[PDB]
Amino acid sequence: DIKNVNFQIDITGIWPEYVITLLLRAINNGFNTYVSMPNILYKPTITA
Amino acid sequence: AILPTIPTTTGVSPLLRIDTRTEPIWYNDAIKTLITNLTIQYGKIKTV
Repeated sequence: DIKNVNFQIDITGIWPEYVITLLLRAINNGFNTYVSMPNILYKPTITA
Repeated sequence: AILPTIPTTTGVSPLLRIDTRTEPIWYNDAIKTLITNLTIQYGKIKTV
C-alpha cells in the first residue's frame, strides 16, 4: 500500500534480511516509489 | 572494535557477533548497549 515515498538508504551494508524483501516488494507491487542510494560505487559501460 | 589487523586462528567471543545480521537482532542490540561504556578491541594494537 505504499503510495508516494522515497527511501533514502545510505550504508547499503547492514539491513538484516527483512527490509531487503520489503524494499524489493515495494519497488514491485507498488504505485509510485523510489529507492535512492547515493553511496553505491559502480563502473558504467555505456553502449548502443 | 576490530583493528585493521587480525590474528589468523580466531576466537569465539560473543563480542564477534555485534552489529552483524543473521542473529536475533535483539541480542546484538543488547551487547551493543552493554559495551559502548567499556573499552574493547580486537587484533594487534601496538608493537613495542
